[PDB]
Amino acid sequence: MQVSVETTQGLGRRVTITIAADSIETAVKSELVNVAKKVRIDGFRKGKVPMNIVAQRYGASVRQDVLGDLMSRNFIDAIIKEKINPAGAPTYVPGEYKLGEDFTYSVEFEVYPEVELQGLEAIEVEKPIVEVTDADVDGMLDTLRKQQATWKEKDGAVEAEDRVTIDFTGSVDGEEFEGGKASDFVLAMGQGRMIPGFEDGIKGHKAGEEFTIDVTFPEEYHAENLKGKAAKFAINLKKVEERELPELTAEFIKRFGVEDGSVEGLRAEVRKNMERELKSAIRNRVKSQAIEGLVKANDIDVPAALIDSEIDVLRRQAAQRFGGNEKQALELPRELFEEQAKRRVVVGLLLGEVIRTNELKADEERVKGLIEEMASAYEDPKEVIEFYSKNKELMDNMRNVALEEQAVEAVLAKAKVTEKETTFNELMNQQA
Repeated sequence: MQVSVETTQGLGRRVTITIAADSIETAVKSELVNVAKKVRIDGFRKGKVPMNIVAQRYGASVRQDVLGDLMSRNFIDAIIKEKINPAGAPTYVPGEYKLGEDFTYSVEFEVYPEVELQGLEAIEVEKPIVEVTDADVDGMLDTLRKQQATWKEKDGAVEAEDRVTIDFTGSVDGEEFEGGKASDFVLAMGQGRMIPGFEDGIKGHKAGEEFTIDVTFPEEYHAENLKGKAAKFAINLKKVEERELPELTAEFIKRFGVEDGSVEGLRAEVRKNMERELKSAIRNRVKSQAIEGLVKANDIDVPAALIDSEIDVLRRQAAQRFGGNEKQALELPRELFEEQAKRRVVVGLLLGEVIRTNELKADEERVKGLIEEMASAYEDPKEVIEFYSKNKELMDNMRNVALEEQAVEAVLAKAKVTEKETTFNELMNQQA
């Protein structure tokens, strides 16, 4: 086989190959005899006519599949001896075929890119020293009770968090504006649903009195004819409620999955859950930092085929949530994932060069542990493990998950890892 290579653009390449007329004729002959064996007719052959002539007389129905099998077999040899490593699926491109003659074709593709891991020691990773304190647990419970609370009522103390019903009108300086039309409106203060300052003035009035308050619009208010300007409000206070942290009985505390309605048990529920949250936040804070460092210091050429497939993967994961619409995901506009797609492909090629350099292997003891954490959430962990173990498909993936954590640590190692104390809330900032 005669094989020439060509560099096209960036990672692009074009391998050209030429199969010999006779290599084709031989493959025809073979495919003919196989089809015959598979159909159980090989035995009726008598040799009256040699195999190189039946091929020349009955090879027709076999040609195309043959030529296609040859283009593939030959292309994989070629990139195995030239050591070429295509990224994504190649693209065959045949020239024309002249019956009985040689055949040349091309295969276009992009190769993985060479990676020179830089700045590893320049990357800085801040490791938070946190803990869930009694102060926290207390807060959370307070939140729970507030979540499912009851709107009681009082009279004469519009506190900072009460709910109130009102009628209002706004006067810029002696004029009512486009809005300010309030007919028995309900406002649960403390949530900043109103202009800042607005509800801070109503924090005194009695459950029934009327009064006027001064307020200013933020400078970037959408109403260009109100932003910045000062106004006054005619507030009609006719109701004043007070969220009353309800139930704390078994019917409540065990509603949170705490079998024995013991308050000492709701705390350990909340406690244990918060600590589980924290554990995850930390792993994210550390991991995201390391990875940002890695990506920022190593800009590399990303092959297109790879990016495409990650978009598809991202679109299918999007459909699956979008009520699931198999192959309606191929429909979601490309540029909606393009960016983060190219980002996964990059983090992968980089954490990959990290794996190569350090010749890392999926640590099976870790893989087992991952499988346990995972199984830990079901009624019977043992059966999930017995199931997972026998299925080499879910296993290799769980190896890749372990391998990836390992590739991270091998960056966290060679890196300026500072370290500081901080709150639970600081780490509860898993916004992105």
